[PDB]
Order: sequence, then C-alpha cells, then structure tokens
Amino acid sequence: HKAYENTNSQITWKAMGEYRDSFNDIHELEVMVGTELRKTWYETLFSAGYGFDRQTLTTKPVVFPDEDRARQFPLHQKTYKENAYVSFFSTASYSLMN
Amino acid sequence: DAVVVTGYQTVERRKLTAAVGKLNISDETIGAVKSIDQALAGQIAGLSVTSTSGAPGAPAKIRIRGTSSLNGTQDPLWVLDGIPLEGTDVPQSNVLNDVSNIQQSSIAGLNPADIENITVLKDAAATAIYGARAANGVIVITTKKGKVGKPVINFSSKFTYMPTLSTNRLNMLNSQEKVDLELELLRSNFAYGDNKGGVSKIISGYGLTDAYKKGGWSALTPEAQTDISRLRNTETDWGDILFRDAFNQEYSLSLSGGNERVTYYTSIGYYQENGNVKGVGLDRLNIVAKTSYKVNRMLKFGVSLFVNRRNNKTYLTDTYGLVNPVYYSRKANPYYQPFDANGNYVYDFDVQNNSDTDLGFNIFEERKNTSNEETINALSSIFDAELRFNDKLKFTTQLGLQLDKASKEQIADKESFSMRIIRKNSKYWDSASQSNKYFIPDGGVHKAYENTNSQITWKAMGEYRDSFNDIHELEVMVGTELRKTWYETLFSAGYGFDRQTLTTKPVVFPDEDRARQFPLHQKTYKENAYVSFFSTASYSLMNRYTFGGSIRFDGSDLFGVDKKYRYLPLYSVSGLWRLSNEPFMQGTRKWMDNLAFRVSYGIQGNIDKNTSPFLLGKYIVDNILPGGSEHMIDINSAPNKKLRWEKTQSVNVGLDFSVLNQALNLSVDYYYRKGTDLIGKQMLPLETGFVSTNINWASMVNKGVEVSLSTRNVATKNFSWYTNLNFAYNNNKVLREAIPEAQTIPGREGYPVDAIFAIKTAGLDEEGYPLFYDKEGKKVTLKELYRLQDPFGLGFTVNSDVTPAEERSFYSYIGSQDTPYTGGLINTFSYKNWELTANLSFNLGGYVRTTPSYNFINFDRGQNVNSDILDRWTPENTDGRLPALITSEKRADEYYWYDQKSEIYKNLDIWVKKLNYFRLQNLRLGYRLPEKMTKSLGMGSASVAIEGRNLLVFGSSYKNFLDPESMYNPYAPPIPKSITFSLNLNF
Amino acid sequence: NQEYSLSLSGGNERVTYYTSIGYYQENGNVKGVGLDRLNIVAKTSYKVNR
Amino acid sequence: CDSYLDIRPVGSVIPQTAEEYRALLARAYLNVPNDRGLACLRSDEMLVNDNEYDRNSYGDIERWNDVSPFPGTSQFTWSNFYNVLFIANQVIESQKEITEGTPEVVNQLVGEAHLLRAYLHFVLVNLHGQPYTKSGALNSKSIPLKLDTDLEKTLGRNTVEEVYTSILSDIEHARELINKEKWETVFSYRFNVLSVDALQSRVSLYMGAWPKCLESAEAVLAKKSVLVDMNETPLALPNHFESVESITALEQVMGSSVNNAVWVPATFLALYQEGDKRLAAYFAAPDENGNRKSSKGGKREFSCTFRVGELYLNAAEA
Repeated sequence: HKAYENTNSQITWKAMGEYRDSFNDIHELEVMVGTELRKTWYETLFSAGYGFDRQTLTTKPVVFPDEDRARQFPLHQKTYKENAYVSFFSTASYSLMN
Repeated sequence: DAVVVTGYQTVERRKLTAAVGKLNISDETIGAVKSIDQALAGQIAGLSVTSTSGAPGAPAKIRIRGTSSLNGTQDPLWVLDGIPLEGTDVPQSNVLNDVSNIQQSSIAGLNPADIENITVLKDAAATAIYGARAANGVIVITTKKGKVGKPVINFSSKFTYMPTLSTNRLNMLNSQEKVDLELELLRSNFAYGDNKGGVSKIISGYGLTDAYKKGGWSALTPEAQTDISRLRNTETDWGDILFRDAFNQEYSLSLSGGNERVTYYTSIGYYQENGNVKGVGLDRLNIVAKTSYKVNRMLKFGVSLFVNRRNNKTYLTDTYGLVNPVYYSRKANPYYQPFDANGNYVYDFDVQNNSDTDLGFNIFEERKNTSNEETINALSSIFDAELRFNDKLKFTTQLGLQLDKASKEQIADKESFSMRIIRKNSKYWDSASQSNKYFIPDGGVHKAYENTNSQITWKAMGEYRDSFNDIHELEVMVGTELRKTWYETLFSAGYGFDRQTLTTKPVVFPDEDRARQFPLHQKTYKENAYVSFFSTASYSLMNRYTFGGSIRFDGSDLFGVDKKYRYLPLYSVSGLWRLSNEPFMQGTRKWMDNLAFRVSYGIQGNIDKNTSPFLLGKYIVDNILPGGSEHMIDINSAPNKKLRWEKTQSVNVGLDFSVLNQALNLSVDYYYRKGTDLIGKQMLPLETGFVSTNINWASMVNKGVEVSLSTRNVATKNFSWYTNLNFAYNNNKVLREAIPEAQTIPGREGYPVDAIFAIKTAGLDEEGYPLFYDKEGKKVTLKELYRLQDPFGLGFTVNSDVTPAEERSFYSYIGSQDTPYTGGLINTFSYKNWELTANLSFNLGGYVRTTPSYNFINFDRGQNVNSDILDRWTPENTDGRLPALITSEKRADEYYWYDQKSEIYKNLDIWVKKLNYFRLQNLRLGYRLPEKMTKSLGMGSASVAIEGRNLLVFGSSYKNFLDPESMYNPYAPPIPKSITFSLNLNF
Repeated sequence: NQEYSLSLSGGNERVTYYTSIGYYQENGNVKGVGLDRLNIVAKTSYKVNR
Repeated sequence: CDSYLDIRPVGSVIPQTAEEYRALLARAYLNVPNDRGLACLRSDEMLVNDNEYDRNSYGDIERWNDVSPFPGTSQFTWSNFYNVLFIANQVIESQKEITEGTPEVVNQLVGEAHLLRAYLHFVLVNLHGQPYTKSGALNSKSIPLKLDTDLEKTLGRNTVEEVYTSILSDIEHARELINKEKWETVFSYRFNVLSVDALQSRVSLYMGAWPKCLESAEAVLAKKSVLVDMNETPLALPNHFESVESITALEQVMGSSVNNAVWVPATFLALYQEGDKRLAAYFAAPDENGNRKSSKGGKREFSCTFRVGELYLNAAEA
C-alpha cells in the first residue's frame, strides 16, 4: 500500500495605482505603478507499507540488507519547498491624435 | 420571534408543543468568543457546557438533559442550516495527557459572526424527527442571510490581551523549603529516589551521605554546606519561563443584501490566537458565500458555501506527559537553572517518575528541537431547492457536502527528551550477543498524520398546510434522507530523520510485537450509510389546542439485519394547551400575556458506532491432524444480528407563563428520560458461544427540571435593564450495568455515570498512617480492615482473604463529577449610548477526585511538590493532618499491601473535593457612537466595546489548583482570562 | 460520459453575483479508468460606496 | 445522494467466501471437546495415578463424587460445546450468503455443519442427559438445543426426546447435503458421506432402534469394510488416523493430561483372552500391580470419531 500526499499552496498580493489623463483632446496618458508579493509552498509526503492485507489493513516489517536497498524501496519520505517573490512594476502609455 | 427552526421545518411559536431553547448570537449577548460551542455556557437551561482545556481550539463537553448512553455517542447533534455536521464528537481518553493531543471539532471552523441564532432541541417532541441521533439533544445553527435592501457592510476588529498564567495558586515549595524538605528526607529512613534531588547529589558527590545521615548539618564539610546554602538561595521563575501574556487579533468583514429575487451574503474572517503556554497558537481564516435566487414564482434555488482553514502550532510531549509545560510548572525544581553560567544547557534528569536519572530534559532545548503542527482544511456546501406546487403544497430538497482534512506533523530532533524516551523504549535483548541494544536508529523522528472526514447528505421533504372553517389548522410533512459518511486516517513515521536534510534511516524491529509498538505506516478506513423516512403532523384547534406527532424510520449499516428490529419507529406525540386564550380566563388578560401547558412523550434513539453486526475474526494457522496445516478463523466479535439503536423513552411537562407585556416570562420543564437497550458488555449465558459480548441490554435514567426566567426589571426612556436566569437540575442514574468480577471499586448501578467512590478515612493514627472505618463504625487500621496475614514474615509475602465483592463495600459514594445544578445569570443594562452585559454561570453540586499532593510510598524528591507536604505527619510535627511518608522498616505488611494496591491511597476520601463554582463568563461594556459622528465619517453606524472574559471565579475553594475545572487534569492549561477591545463599523 | 452544469447570474445597481455548480463523469477507453469532477463557483461584487 | 447501506467493516476478517467459511468451520472442528475420555474416566477401563496433582484433577470423576467434588477437579467443557455449536449454526444460517464457491462445495459445508451440530448435541445429551433406553427418561430435561446464533436469549433444557429428534433431523439434513465420498488423510477430520451413516448407526444404537442401526451399519459396511489385520501387523492401532479403518479422524478422545494421568486396571485387562493382539498393541508392559499405560491415545495422531471396527460391532448388536 503506497500513499502519496502532495500539497501546492500559493498566496499572492497585488497593489496597483492607475492614473488616466487627457490634454488638449489630442493627448492621452495612462500610467500604472504596482507592487506584488507572492509566496508558494510545495510539500509532498510518501509512505509505503509491505505485507499489506487489503481487508485487514495490516502491515509487516521489512529488514533491508543495506541503506542502499532502503532507498530502492522507500518507506517514508518528505519533500518541502518554499519560494517568495517581490516585484515592482510600472506601465506607461501615450496616445497622440488617436 | 414567532418561529422555531428544527433543521427540517419551521414551526410557529403558537403551535410549538416541544421544549426548545433559543439564543440570539450577537456581540451584546455572546461576547468576543471564537467558537460557537464556547458561547453556550449559562445561556440555555438544560444545556451544560464544560471546558476540556484552556488551550486554543480545544472542544467543549456539552450535555443536554444529562448523559444518555454509557458506551456510545454522548455529544449532541450539531445542525448547520439543515445539514447535520460531522466531526463534532469529543473523544474521551483515560490517559490524562491525551488532553494535550485533542482534535478540534468542525464547530471550531464556524465564525460566530456569521451565526444568527442557536436553537437547542431538548424534548422528545423537538428531537424525535432526528431518530437515531435524537437522544443527546440537537443544536441547530441558523446562519445569517442577506436582507432585501441596500448592501449591509459590517467590519469588526477585536484586539485581545491575555494576561500571563500566574502559578501562585499552585502552592509550590520555594527553594528554601524544598531544600529543607530534601535535607529532612536525607536524614530519615525514607529510601525512595535517594539518588534524586539536588541536596542528595551535592552530598553524595563529596561522599558524606553516611556522615550526614549519622551526624547531620554539623557533620557536613564547609564546602558542601556552602553548596547547599547556594542551592537554597537559587530561585527560578518557572511561570515566567513556561508561560506568557499574549496579544490576539480578530477581523471580520461581512456584506449582505437582497433583491426582490436574489439575496446574497458574503463574509471573510481571520483570527490569530495565542495560548498562555509559550509556543502554542491557532489561526483561523474562513470565507462564507451564500446566495439565493428566485428562479420562478415556484422555484427557488440557493447555494451556501463555508470554507475554513485553521493552523495550530503547539508542543509534543511524551505519551505520559513528562515534558508537558503545564505539568512541568508543578514539577520543575525551584533551584534548577535551565542555563549554565556560560549560556549552555543544564538538563533535568529527575523528569522520569522512576528512579532512573539517565535521560535529561531542557525546556529551551525542547522548544527548539521539537514541533507539533496541524492544519485543518474544511469545506461545507449546502444546495437548497424549493418548489411551491400550490399555496398549500411545497417540496424542498437539500444536498449537503462536507469535507474536513486535518494534516498533523510532529518532529522531534535527536537532541530532545521526546526522542530520548523513544530511543529508551526501544531497548531490547539480543541472544546473538549477550547485551541490551536499541533498534530505533540514531537521529530524530518525523510523524505524519492525515485524517479526512467526509459526508454527503441528501434530504427531500414535502409539506402540506391547510385550514378548515377558520378554526382547524393542519400541517403534514413527509420526507426521506440518505446520508453517507467516510472517515479515513493515515499515519506514517520515519526514524533517523534529519530536519534539514529530510532523510530517514531503516529500523530493524526484533519482533512483530515491537513493530506495532513503533508503527511505521498504518491506515484506517470507515464507511457508513443511513436511510431514513420521516413524517410530522400538527393539528391546531381554535388557536388554543395543538396536537403534534413525529414518526421516523431509520436504517443503517451499523444495525443488524434481523427483520424483528430493522424498521422500528422513533415516534413522538405532544400537546399544547394555551390556557390564556380561553374564554373563562379572558378576564385575566389585561396583565397575563401567555399561559400554556405542553405535555410530550416520545421514543429517541442513539447509535453506537464502535460496535458491529458482523463476524469480526482473525486468521490463525493451526492444524487438527498431524501433517495438515490450514488457515482458520478465530472469532474476535460475535455476529449480533439484532444490533439496533438505544431506546430512550422520555416524557416532558412544561409551563410557559408571560405577564405584564412580557415584563416577566417563565418557562419550566420537568422531564423524565428512561433509556433502555443501551449497548454495553454483558456476561452472557454459556449456551451461546461466548462468555460476554457488547449487546443492547443496559439502562439509565435522567430525570430533572429546567427553569428559564426572563425579567424586564426597569424600562425608562434612558435606563433599562433585563435579567435572564437559566437553571437546570439533572439526576442521572445507571439502572443496569455489568461489573467485572475482579473489580474492587463499586459499580455505578443506582449512581451517575460520573460517580466517585472513595474510601472514607477516620483520620490518622499515632504513627501517621491513614485510619479507616469498619462496618461497626470503629476506627480500624489497614491491617484490621483487610485482615492482612503474613505467615512467612518477609513483609512482601502479605496476603488478604477479602474478596472483590467485599472490597467493594469499603468504598462509599461521594458524588458525581458531572455537576447536577447548572445555569447562569445574564444582566443587560442600557443607558443612552452605553450598554453593560454581565454574564455569570454556575456549576454547583459536583465532586472531583484530585491526584494526591504526594505519594506516601513513592514520593519523588527530585521534583517539586505542594505545600501540602508540609502538612504531613512527622515525628517532629505529630499533629499533621495528611498521611506520613511510610517505610517498609515498620509495619512491612501494611507497607507492601499499600504498595501493590496502589489505588487504596488514590481512592481515599481526602483527595475528593467539592465542585461549586460561579464564573464571570463575560463582562462587556459597549458604546455606540452618536449618529452625528457616524454621519461625519460616512459611517452607517459605529460602536466600541471592552470585554472581560473569565475575569472572576468564586464558590468552593480550589486549593493548589489554577482553576476549579483544572482540578482533574494537570496536563491541560486553565481557562485564560482576557481583556478585549472591539471596534465595529457599519458602512 | 455525463456532464451537467447550472449557472445563475445577475446584478443590481450595486451588487453583481454569479454562482455555478458543475459535475462531469468521464470514462477512458481502457477498462477501469475514469475521472469525475465536481466544482462550485461563487462570485460576488459589492459597490460599498461610489 | 448515497444509499445501499451494506458497507461491511474493513478492519477485520469477515467470512463471506466459501474458503473463509471453511476456515471458520475448521476452527470449530479444532475445538471439539475431549470429554468422552473424561466421561469414560467414570467407567471401569481407567485408573487414575496414586500420586497427587493427578488425584485432585480426576479422582472425584473416577469415584463419581458429584455432590462434593474437589475445588480443583477437572471440569467438563460445557462452553466449548456451545462455541462449536455456535459456529456450526452460523455456517448453517449463512447458506445463501456464501460466495465464491460451487454449489457442491457450499452444500458440503452446510452438511458438515449440520452433522457437526447433530454430533455435538448427541455427545452432549449422552454426557449430561439420561439414557434414551432408560424408562422415564424420554421426558426428562437434559440439555438446551443450540439451533440458532442468538445472543440475547436464555436457552432452557430440552427433553431427551426433543434432543434426539433434533439429532435425527440434522442427520437427515446432512445426508442430502454432504457430497464428498473421501477426504484427504490430513483433512480426514471433516465429515464424509460415510460419516452420516456411521453417526446414524451410533445414534440408533444409543436410541435402541435396532433395524435402523443395522441398516446404517450395513450401508456403510457395503463401501468401507476392510479392517486392520493385526495378526499380520501386531503393532498397528485402528485408532490411528492413517489407518484404513478410520472414517472420521476428528475427536482425540484422550487428552495428553488425561492419558498421562490414568492406568488400565488389571480387572479390565482380565477381559482379554490369552491370544489377543489388542492385549499387547493397545497397552504397554505390566507394572507392580499389573496396571498398564495405554498407547492408544494422548497424542493428536490417535484421533478417531468413527471407524469400521465400531460399525462391525454396531451391526452385530443390532
């Protein structure tokens, strides 16, 4: 019986400020300035049980000859990853005479 | 209001023939609570709420009209918007440290800022529509919904200060008297933990143990004397090391509204809460999204979503809590400094209860190399559809999906006491080399738990309402329900774990028995399905007589397949008679608003989900004839084909009174609930294949009275205050119960489930030993009481001819742990823009068996102790009240009888103490900002408040304890006191 | 294979709302494989102020 | 949106397959009490040892000290009889719920359960009930009949006539359901087609129905009649399960303790003639008082419930 549990989480926050103006009816300006903070997690867990009876849900011990064969048949492993991102962006646009 | 909701249908107040309690959830009534089960204390008559712990997120023990089963579901049923909730049960444990590993209920994921009312269904007439789930009471939750009009935007922010846990009520020995006690014990013949302590380690280091024993202080060298005097003057504040004050935050934003066709509600909440123990905390973030569309003049469809995420951080301890900071506050020596003069770790080797001094403990090292982290992700969606066929007929269907996934992760690094004890428990003896080894590899441990609770329920109902001749009203409802539930857990463990590298090392278990002592991967799975058919009827005549009835047929996979019991009804019959609306009493109508009598009778049910109707066996490879071996099945549990629910035949007589324009309402309810066919172990006749099995045989009775009084004391243009007195008395008795033949503590037959039996003592004799009573009333020692005989004369060879049935008579009933008298007083004052709410709650009449302050045989001098050790009998203090520390040198037979029967000292009547406490649950002062200021800021409304939670407890004395309900479990923190400031804005 | 969808939208001068429930069950050409998806969408937008 | 409430537990072994019900019935076969040897302790063919720790167990049984036995005297296993009866009744009540098995296999399982129930009731009513042939005994309450798997019921004693009627009914039920002519030697404890006839012959012999006893003995003797010729083999015991004489090697009549704690009195041995192979094959060499230990039991390989030698005598007596 092998069980995998993979969780992918993310929280992202954006803020923007936009300014639109027109001058003399022939100039149009749009300026945006923003910031963003984004964090991501990825966590996996794997567990294995040998000797498993499907109806009884029991398990039996495994005696690996070495530590090299203990990784060929992994019994419990965990992986974790965090990442954080900080961004500062801006856009500008200028239209003349349409 | 004039409407009662039962989770299946809506009842007019003038037609309600049942005993129903109601509470309005708001800031003014409910204080700044974070769970809707902690807000129910003292506010419903007949609903008793008790705190499991003071830890954040800990569930509450709620009993409606007492306990209704011995071995079964004892918790009420929680109904959220018509859909019953799963995961709300509070599992009980015999290990007192399991209270530190409790699992949160799904109720903890519901923001009280989203709940409008809480309706408690108490009677058979109120609960019998729930069939097999009715015996324990039902608490139905009504959520807030949008009102037709402009959107209503409520913002609320609460900031809580939690003062630090002051361990001054623990009555611990300071360094001076602790060292004095250690010196006094080192001079006497008490030999237990002689190697433990600080005095006996200072003296043994220089080697004057014999010199001190013979000579004393004089025979001690100046160097050892200065060491001991330095020990006396070392004072450590363990309350400051272990506990702290906290700042907690809570934020809520709700937006409601409605059209002529659509009503909408949205809500976002986030709170962060800290516990008084350093390093624990719990945050909850939740979203609510409800919407209801009128698709047609007949069809209406609504979707309601509640998503929730709670993150809990805390400590992991041993299986038996030798690490537990709450228990460590009573255990750490007053002179032990956790840190060296050079900033290194100093280990506590006296943590173990035995004489072993090999594994050392440091709290700063434990809080750094150890972690317990849980995350609960919960979803609950309800889809409602309603179709109005006529102006009389209406069909309403409902689908509720619920998911609750808890992921726990406990990590213990190599240098921690948890991992040290885990390695020590792996000691084994190998025949290959004559020695003791440890099979758990060197490193840490990472344990991962994943528990998923899922539920899908579907209900359909058809209701028909008619009126004839303007004096007959008939309401008939018929429904069906299918509900399936899954519970799946997975546990995985890895030893040799490096926290930074996330690697693991193999474990070679000597046997298959030690492979289960340290499980590496286990999986549990459970399914259940339930099919139910309903019917409710109500007939009202002349707006004055009402006769109602309920019938319900329940089937499940947890019940036997016998046709005799398969579909038996769970009915109810009730009747209301309004004496006020009577032409002979119309004269007393200028001052009397309401008189009504309700009489209800019914049959309620309960499901025991830990018992099965199936042949549960196991495979064994045995052989009948030589040379022929085959698999055989050995029966573990008998196939009960007649397994069913547990019957509860209940009657209720209630009075409703209201006079002087609701200036004073009274509601009394006397109830008698006799529960039979209770599931428990019975000693069966041998003509069946078994000596004992769990079957439907036992009985219980809960009988009592609830009173709800509501007064409007004054009503003036400016000042006005109201009083709410809720009171309830319950008498529990076990009527039939099987007691093992080898049990010396008496059974509960004729006594509550929480009965406490103690060995009454006649005081102390001239040597400080406890003195007992015999049947004649004469002060009798333990040798005479137990008729101890020592023929060999070796002391430990003592024996007694007293049978268990006779030791059962040495115990006398003291009282029940479950308090019989419960209730509360809620006073609400208002004066212009000011509002003051005082909520007080009383639990009177209980008893609690507290753990002895010290053992007279096994007293560990390496750990701190109460001041009660100073009240013990000593040759220098011959008028001491508590028993002396005894030795085998004198009275060897009594000593070695006390030693093996360790429950005689633990069941003495001197450790049982009364439980009568009043608690100021809430003291709130509010202020609504004047309309001019709100208009100035563009605010629809604004309000501020200051709230005080658990600020005062009085009643019976709780000496050596931090709380009146911390007297049973030393491993759980007490209920925190809080002072919170709230700001509410209505945009 | 089966697919079902129910969506309910609308708006005010101050609030616009959208709700949706979908459920599909799909089978693969290889015997014994399949995939079901149940989803809910709940969007709402309030004009708290001008 | 879910129904079909029939989800079984996934934590234990719940027997549903014919293989699992055969495992359950094999466990039932294992626990068949060895109380016929303890009963024969009260006859003239056994003599308890003269030492202690063995008189305290079997002496009061030997002396028929019913009214005031020793506290530590060996008890008759009333509980094991009804445990095996419960499992037999479970197998009987599950007839139509047995899956993954051919009709013949399930029919033989149910027939074996029926014959086990009949045999257990027979030995129980002969242990604790008055003899059928005794006058005034057909209406005496002897033992309760375990005919179901009920747990919340207290069973009352049935008369000897009712018990024997039930035994005969179960023999008839097993006759039409057992369809295995011969079992393996290792599995020989299970009831074969000839087991029904052997049990019918013994039941009719105990009842006094001589015609039916002779009919059944001849019916089984038409198929299995070869005896163990001990003049050719002077050390071969027909009690052995490997013997061609055995029919059902189920009950190990003499337990290890009971066999080790009894002699054979010289008064019983005087019944053997000068030239008799049983005289030397059954028992060991004489002793100071002429008492011999018996090598005909005490270990699981001397298991025998029915065999041809008994049926020859049944036919002769009938």
